[PDB]
Amino acid sequence: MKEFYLTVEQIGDSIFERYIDSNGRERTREVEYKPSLFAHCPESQATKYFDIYGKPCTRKLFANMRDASQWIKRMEDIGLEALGMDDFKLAYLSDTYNYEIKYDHTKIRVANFDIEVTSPDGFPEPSQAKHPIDAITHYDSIDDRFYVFDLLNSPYGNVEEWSIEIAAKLQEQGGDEVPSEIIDKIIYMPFDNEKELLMEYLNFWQQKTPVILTGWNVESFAIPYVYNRIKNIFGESTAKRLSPHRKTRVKVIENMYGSREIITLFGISVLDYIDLYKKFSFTNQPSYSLDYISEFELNVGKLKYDGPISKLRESNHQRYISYNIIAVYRVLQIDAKRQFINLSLDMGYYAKIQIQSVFSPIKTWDAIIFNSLKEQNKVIPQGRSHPVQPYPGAFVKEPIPNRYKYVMSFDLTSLYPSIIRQVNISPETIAGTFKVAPLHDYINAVAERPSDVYSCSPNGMMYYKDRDGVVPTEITKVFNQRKEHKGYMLAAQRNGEIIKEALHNPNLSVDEPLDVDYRFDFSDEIKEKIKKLSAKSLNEMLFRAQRTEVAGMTAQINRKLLINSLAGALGNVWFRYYDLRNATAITTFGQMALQWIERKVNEYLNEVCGTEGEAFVLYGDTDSIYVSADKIIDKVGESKFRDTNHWVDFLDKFARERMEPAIDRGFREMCEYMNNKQHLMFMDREAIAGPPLGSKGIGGFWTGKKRYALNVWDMEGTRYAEPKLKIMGLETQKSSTPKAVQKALKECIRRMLQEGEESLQEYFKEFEKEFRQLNYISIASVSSANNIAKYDVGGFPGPKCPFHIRGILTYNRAIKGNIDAPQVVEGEKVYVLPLREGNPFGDKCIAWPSGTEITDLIKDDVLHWMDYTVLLEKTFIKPLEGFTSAAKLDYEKKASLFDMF
DNA sequence: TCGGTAAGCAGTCCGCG
DNA sequence: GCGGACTGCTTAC
Ligand SMILES: [Ca+2]
Ligand SMILES: [Ca+2]
Ligand SMILES: [Ca+2]
Ligand SMILES: [Ca+2]
Repeated sequence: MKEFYLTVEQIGDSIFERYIDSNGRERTREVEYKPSLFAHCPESQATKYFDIYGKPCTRKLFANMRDASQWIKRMEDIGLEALGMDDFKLAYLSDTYNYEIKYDHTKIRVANFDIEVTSPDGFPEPSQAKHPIDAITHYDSIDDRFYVFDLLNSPYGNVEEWSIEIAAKLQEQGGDEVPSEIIDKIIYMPFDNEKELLMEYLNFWQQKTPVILTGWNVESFAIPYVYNRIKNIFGESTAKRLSPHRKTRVKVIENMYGSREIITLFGISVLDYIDLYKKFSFTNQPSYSLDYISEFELNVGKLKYDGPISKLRESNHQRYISYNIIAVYRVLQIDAKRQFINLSLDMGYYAKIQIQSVFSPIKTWDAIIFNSLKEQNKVIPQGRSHPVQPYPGAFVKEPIPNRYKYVMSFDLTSLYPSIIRQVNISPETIAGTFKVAPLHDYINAVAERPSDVYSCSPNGMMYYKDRDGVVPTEITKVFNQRKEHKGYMLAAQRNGEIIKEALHNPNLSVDEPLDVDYRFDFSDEIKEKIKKLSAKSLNEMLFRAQRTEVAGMTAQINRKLLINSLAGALGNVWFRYYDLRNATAITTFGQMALQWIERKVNEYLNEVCGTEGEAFVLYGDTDSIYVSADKIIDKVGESKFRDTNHWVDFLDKFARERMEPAIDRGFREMCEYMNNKQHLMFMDREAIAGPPLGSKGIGGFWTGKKRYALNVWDMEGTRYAEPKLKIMGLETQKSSTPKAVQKALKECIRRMLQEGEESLQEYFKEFEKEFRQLNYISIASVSSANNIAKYDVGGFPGPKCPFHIRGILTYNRAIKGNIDAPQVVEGEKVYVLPLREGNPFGDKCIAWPSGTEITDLIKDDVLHWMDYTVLLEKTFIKPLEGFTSAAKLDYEKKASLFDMF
């Protein structure tokens, strides 16, 4: 095979590399890499190296990396630019792997582990590491085995061995329901003492050294606890054996309010799954416990134990260890579904970076742009210091709050990257400036044509049209990857909807699901075959369709993120190619494009409808427009559509055959006006929305900017079997909103949009009546808890103390002097509940860590003093009042002249 | 929470005769 | 009461 890297480090004057050699085997080598940097030189000189602007450079080959680093200092000490890749291991991979890397994942050791540590005096701090490690479970992806390290003798209790037989039995037999499909993959190793447990673990680790290391909170807990514990018992040299090069750095992570501590293991790439999740999932959750995320992702039951976790190993060692194993499996199931390790490997080997650098868009694009320039013998600039300046963003239209009944939305494809491509925006493509007119003069096509030579943005910047810049060239490659996986996703979704329709009439037989590729639209034959399946086979197909869709969503949405980060990074002072001229050229172009096409759509529709100056575009945000289509439905007449699906088909065909052409002509003209390099403003129909035909539903409504709901029948070509609510910005979309209230508000919206006023009023009444019976956790608010210290005055709230922090302070006083009860952690999330005064907590609210029950000695007093009335008015009624004044409806039935006789 | 802007709403404080 | 200035948070793009 072609060789590929696994991990790379700089250590002193050596690069340390682990790699897969051409025979498929893992190897390590130390290289005395001799780096190269570049200095500008006079035109009259014999060279083949040029900086990105075409000025010649001379290569300076150094005896070692430290020399190169000292040269860089000396060049600043003089006041001259030191060009070229100053991260010497990126330089090493570009030289060592001068081709597109094909990797074989089956040869990369992905390890995912978790540990257990028993602790009578509260949360066991990884830097203290003063309590025994009594369980480790370590899954190895090359062996496909779960290795279980179990301490039977501790100062906190001696125990019997874990039983693999009791572990397999149902929880109803008294077992632990460890899933059948991993039972035969468990290699169980019990130990007499913690010393030997750790020595075997490190001996194991050295035979199977992880390349990728993941888990849940491995970076903030498991890894530092193991390192420090081994350090405390055996000394530092022994702990360092967690690194294959025997070097580790105790690095400090800063933020705006504090400094946590993590351990860097050289020659290993830590991708802690909690962070992979936060970056790539595109969710915001009320809690990031494993229990909680597992339930959300896999619908598996939470792992139940009685007593506190500090007594678990003592009360029920059997379950202790079983739950440790399942925890490890649960991350593997989440990854099987979401596929974030795959994505990370893909992204890492494409950029040619340390795999763990996928969390850094700046680092990823620095390496992509560098290798692209290097292959043309071009030399990247030095990074410079910049003060952080604010700059302008997108345009968002102010909507008239209202119900809106028939809506078609349109949206530009991958806007910021298409603008970059269309305009040719890149550091070295900058041709000059022209004298700007006010933006509206460009929107309304009255301003002077900015150039007849260069390609322009309405911020004043001009750009070369002869050749593509490195930024458009590289952004296009990744755009086309994104576009490919987006097709697999939409096809999987469309096929999803075909399986749902068929579930309405499932055949009575026994059979199995077809072996098909859900990434492609089902053929006529598969559609006939599906019509003859059992409900059980159809449901398995659906699950599979829905797993395929998720897989594509992961791979498409995060390529979208990566290319959109490039546009963003042009406005980050730590990016090598930072330039507000370019950042603002992108955003200002986007503002113009939205309002330009809004004007053209309105002109078009006023011409098709015979009117003058009537607004059809009701809203827009950044790159999208929503268009009222009432006047369009009305011109054929509500009464001539056979059913809902007939007017949707009508609007669809109108959107595709009348409006899309008109939009393209409108954008074609704007490209010509700005004299751009390539027309790439492709605005397709996104959503077609309305109430069910012959219903009293209102279809949709806007309350303000970034706050609306629509009843959608079709979305980017996916025709729903049942209409789908597209709710943006409203409280049903916020993680802060109690789960029970999110659900109730949604149903109220469903009834507004599909069924109308009377139904809304039916539901509201019942919710109000019954809501005192809801679980307290389903009706708590949630919030991030920052700077708890800033507002802590002797245990009482200081000035401007936010509500949720008052709740945390109340909590702290209530659990005073309990080493055992849960503390709220700075930076993490809490549940919040109002208290009726005058209660025994002495304040109007209480908060506790999200994802948990509140400790038992206060749960009764909280449940008893909970202020359900305040709670219903803040979270449910107030938002609902918002929606209904917007939609022109009443949530309570108002008196009329029709009673009482 | 280590790794772009625009803009909503909850809440504090405090004016508004 | 509710608006404005402000902080905190969380969403849409
Ligand atoms: Ca655990
Ligand atoms: Ca878009
Ligand atoms: Ca059937
Ligand atoms: Ca959009």
